[PDB]
Amino acid sequence: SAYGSVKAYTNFDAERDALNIETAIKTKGVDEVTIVNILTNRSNAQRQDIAFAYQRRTKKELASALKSALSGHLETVILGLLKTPAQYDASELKASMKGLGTDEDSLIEIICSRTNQELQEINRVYKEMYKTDLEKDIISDTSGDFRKLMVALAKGRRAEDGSVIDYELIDQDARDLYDAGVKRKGTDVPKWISIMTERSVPHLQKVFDRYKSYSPYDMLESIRKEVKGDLENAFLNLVQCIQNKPLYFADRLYDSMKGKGTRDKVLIRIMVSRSEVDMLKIRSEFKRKYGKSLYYYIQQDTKGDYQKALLYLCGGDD
Ligand SMILES: [Ca+2]
Ligand SMILES: [Ca+2]
Repeated sequence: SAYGSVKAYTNFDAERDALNIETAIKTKGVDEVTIVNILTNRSNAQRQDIAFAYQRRTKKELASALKSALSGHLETVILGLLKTPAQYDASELKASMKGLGTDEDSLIEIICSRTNQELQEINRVYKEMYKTDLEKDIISDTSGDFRKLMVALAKGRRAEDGSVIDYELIDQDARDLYDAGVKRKGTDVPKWISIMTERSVPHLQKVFDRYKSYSPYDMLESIRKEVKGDLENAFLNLVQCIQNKPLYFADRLYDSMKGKGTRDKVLIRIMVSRSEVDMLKIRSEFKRKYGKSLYYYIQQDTKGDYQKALLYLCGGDD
């Protein structure tokens, strides 16, 4: 993707990077800025190479030494940046299901936003890591139609974005979602789940637009009237991700910062997991909607080497 904010380092020397990181870790009080300076400016692939080189000579896992050396929010950023995308998501997903007190917000964010390709690797990696399938763990922590929705999405088997646009199916899908929701008493949720999980994203974009032709309310408002709870939250997030994924993340970023304090879990995860996907488009949507940059809000809400790390993931003012 040409829309990430963290690009590969041109002058990449994987051994110099490991050596310098060890020097920085060992020194008194820890040289965080150097640790940050390197990793936030190396691609994930490049951090894998820094990782391999570093273990080849310290006897230690880079992640372990860093988990030791660093603390607080900055620890969370750095250890998340070290994992591959597939591994980072698998572990956030596992933490969302943690205990009985489920973090529906995080589960929803990831499952709703990840592509077929990403979920192929996410499902794979989750098994090797936790010795259970992702689907099994989702079934265990969620129920009702919320579970059905979450499970179907996690299979990552959306139709691929075809060559031919199927306008007949776009129109029928729009009526079907009308007929299953605002037209009828209550809701036919499995029609919603089927349509919204199986069709290509470019297709559903056109469906939700054509849906405005049949329904007094757009899809987002229709969801709000038809359902509630996790199910409603899931659908709302999903329709946002389909319509404008970058805006979706921009809005979640705004939300994590707009009020008192910071929702650091959401902020850190968005900045880490989207840095090499669409952070540029996220930054662009953010600035357009909110009049000020992402960079600026991060700066107001966070401090220290934590703040510097995040700003580097952001990659520019505006
Ligand atoms: Ca209804
Ligand atoms: Ca704030």
